[PDB]
Amino acid sequence: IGIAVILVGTSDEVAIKDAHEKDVPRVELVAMNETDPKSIITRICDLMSDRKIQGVVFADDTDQEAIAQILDFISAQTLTPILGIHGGSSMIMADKDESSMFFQFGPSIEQQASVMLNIMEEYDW
Amino acid sequence: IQNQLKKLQSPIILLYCTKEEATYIFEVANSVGLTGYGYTWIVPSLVAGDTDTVPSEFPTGLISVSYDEWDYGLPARVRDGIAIITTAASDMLSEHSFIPEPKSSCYNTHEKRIYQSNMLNRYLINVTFEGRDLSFSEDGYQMHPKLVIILLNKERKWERVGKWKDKSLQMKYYVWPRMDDHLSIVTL
Amino acid sequence: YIFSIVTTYFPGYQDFVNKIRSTIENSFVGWELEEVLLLDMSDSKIQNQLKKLQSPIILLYCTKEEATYIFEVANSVGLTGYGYTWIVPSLVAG
Amino acid sequence: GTQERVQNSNKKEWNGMMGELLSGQADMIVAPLTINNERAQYIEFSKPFKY
Amino acid sequence: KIVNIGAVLSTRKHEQMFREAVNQANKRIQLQATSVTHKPNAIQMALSVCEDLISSQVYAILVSHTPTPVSYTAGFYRIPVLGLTTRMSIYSDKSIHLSFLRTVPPYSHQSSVWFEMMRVYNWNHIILLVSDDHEGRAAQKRLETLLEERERGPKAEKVLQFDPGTKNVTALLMEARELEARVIILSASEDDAATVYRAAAMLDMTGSGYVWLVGEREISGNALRYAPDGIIGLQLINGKNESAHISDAVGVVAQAVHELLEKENITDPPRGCVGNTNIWKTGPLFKRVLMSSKYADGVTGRVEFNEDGDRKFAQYSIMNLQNRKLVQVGIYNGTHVIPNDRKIIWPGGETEKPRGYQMSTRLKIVTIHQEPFVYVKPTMSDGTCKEEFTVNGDPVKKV
Ligand SMILES: *[C@@H]1O[C@H](CO)[C@@H](O)[C@H](O)[C@H]1NC(C)=O
Ligand SMILES: *[C@@H]1O[C@H](CO)[C@@H](O)[C@H](O)[C@H]1NC(C)=O
Ligand SMILES: *[C@@H]1O[C@H](CO)[C@@H](O)[C@H](O)[C@H]1NC(C)=O
Repeated sequence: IGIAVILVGTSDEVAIKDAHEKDVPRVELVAMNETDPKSIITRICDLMSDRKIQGVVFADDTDQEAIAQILDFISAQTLTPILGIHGGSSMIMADKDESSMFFQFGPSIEQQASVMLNIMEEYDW
Repeated sequence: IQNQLKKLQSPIILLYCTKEEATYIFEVANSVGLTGYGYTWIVPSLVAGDTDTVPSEFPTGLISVSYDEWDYGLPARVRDGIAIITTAASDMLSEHSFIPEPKSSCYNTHEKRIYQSNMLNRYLINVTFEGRDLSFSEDGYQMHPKLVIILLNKERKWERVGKWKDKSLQMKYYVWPRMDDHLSIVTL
Repeated sequence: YIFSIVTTYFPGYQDFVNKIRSTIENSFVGWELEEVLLLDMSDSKIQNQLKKLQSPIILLYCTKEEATYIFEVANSVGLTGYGYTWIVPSLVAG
Repeated sequence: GTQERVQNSNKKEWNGMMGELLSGQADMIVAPLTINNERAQYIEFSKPFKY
Repeated sequence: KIVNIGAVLSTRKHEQMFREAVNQANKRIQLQATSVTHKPNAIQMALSVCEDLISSQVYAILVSHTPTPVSYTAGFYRIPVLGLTTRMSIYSDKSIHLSFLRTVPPYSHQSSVWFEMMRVYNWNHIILLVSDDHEGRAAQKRLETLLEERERGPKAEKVLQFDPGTKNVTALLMEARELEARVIILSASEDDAATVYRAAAMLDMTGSGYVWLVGEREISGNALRYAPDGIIGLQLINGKNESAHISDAVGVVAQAVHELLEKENITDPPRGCVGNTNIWKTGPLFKRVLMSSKYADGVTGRVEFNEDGDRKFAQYSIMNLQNRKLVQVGIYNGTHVIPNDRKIIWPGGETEKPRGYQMSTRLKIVTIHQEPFVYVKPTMSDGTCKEEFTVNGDPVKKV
């Protein structure tokens, strides 16, 4: 029962020290800073086989939004849920492969439109 | 056609485009009857990183909506993430006594638990934790996203103004500055 | 019966506005002088106020070069043939 | 002396009492003078003292 | 002045022909080219291809036949691509990084001919059919935007999104029969089209009276196995004859490097997966010029690009089933109508086109129970209701 976390090119100021009380969920925290496609690939295929667990979750600072695409193409190899956080494939994925598995922690356009209308109402225009 | 943009005699305007096109259109517009007096604009989150400076022709007002840098307390967010993974694992072991295994690498075609992936995919969306509801549709949507509102001050930066939660709005000032015609009339 | 006046610092200046104003203060016709402006070439901001003129009819008094300049600045900003009409004294050209 | 016509010269006279008030003849009018927004353009009225 | 080109095909002789063609075009500023073969399991594809970026500025790669999204690993670096089988999806979108030019109409664009097709026979009552998922949505959006009301024109009566793969659709067919139109349009997967045609055995009671304009997969063999006769369908001028496509591509890339000759600003991406942060092989300008009249006036692409390419020129070929096999009948060069020469065999009423619909004459009427206007009474034993008379011996009518 595992989870893995990555910080690529990002100010790696974090320590969990409070996961074992979340009531085993076991981390293996890694922090590259190469912002390299190939390095992402070789690590992810490395880290999966090495860290015999599923469901990695990471984040990043830059915003070359192709990371979502590369990561989803990674998720093309099934049973491999991934889950971005700060960048974590920063911006948004407009659509998705069916067989894939991914999430984004990001607001969809329609929700933003609904917020726009709630404002338009609450301030009487 | 942007001349027809002057046909828009409306107080409120909406706009959806990229940052470069935004600068271009704002340039063309501010020249032609597009200003802060008698207008107000709204644009989705894709304008820019708020800390990044905004361009010059980028006028006043420009209410928008996105996450906030404060929302990005990194440790809290990674905690929530590992929590959602763990609670989904617990749920898919509560409704059934089958367990997801460690799997195999980028070696070949091997999809033994592929059917379980769809079954895992099933429980990974209505699973909650810590009282908050961290749910998803099938398209990477936090079904309840912590959003905020921002507008720019004289030229300075973006102010954390309004808070949004489940059709709930925390708002301030009831009032917007015009860069007089607004009169406050008392009654009884 | 709606119009405006737009002029620019050319001699024989205030006679123009004064004659019209004198004429509109009479005759029981109910004329409505929406606005008078003033441009000084030697800019568009006040000509931005030129977009405040929501009137069907416009008046103008200036020289040919300034006329070209102002028409350039105007046709860019909501000044066209649809929803407008202009009148200018004889000094445009042959 | 409300707004009359002329012999077609200027067509704004305010004859009579308004004439005596506007053209410098007098400086006040005490009389049963009504309140009419036409008259309120060129004159200044006191509060009403008889409805 | 050396520039490199790469390829991911399935046959070595194809790549050799490509090299011969590019040398012939450069003879028509070095333009050396490389190549590599596709991958078995598609994951090592990215590692295999970004090592084919090992030459200074590897520009657009050319790939043959779903594929591995090399554009992804290229979009990270703003590198164009080729256009070979650019239909199986909606690649033609700025969601996938602006790294793809199609040059070949993807299946969605096909619908447009259908619209033009209507101008031949003035049909104005059409039923649409779409497989609920991600490509029929494109077909739908295209057909919608092709419905202009710039003014009594055609109007799509009702669209019936059906779930993919589900065998039972007969409820949707009973829905169809209740409709009034007589023109069907089907656009889905060939397996699904076969399922429909089989399930159209009970729906063939549209048949001799009806007509449909099915798309491009449903004339493949897996649909020939259950195709009825009247299956007017479409075809593109070129299938998987990549060699001529290689020719068109090399023409485009030659005129492209000729555009590259200008030295307002030149810069190469790094050689290989070195780990550079950002890439700029002046991608914006490269694409802005590739979208402007490449004009590789060779075999096919004799006209300029759209935002997707498409040569703004249809080499569209109609195809009618002569009850056992296809027949090329007429063609279309864009809007250019080149009518047929043979007899358009429709379903059984083989000579006349039942152009239109069967205006229904049944009517289901609803009312309410208001006292001095209508009246509701219970029937007698025999089901009917008793005859009365008004005071003047007039027989009273009741229903
Ligand atoms: C991260 O960046 C600096 C060098 O710029 C240094 O801490 C370290 O070499 C980098 N990380 C790795 C894995 O090389
Ligand atoms: C579909 O369902 C109906 C009843 O709902 C049934 O009679 C029929 O056999 C099913 N299969 C097909 C192919 O229609
Ligand atoms: C491909 O097209 C070229 C020219 O259009 C032709 O010479 C060649 O025979 C074709 N090959 C096939 C397999 O259709």
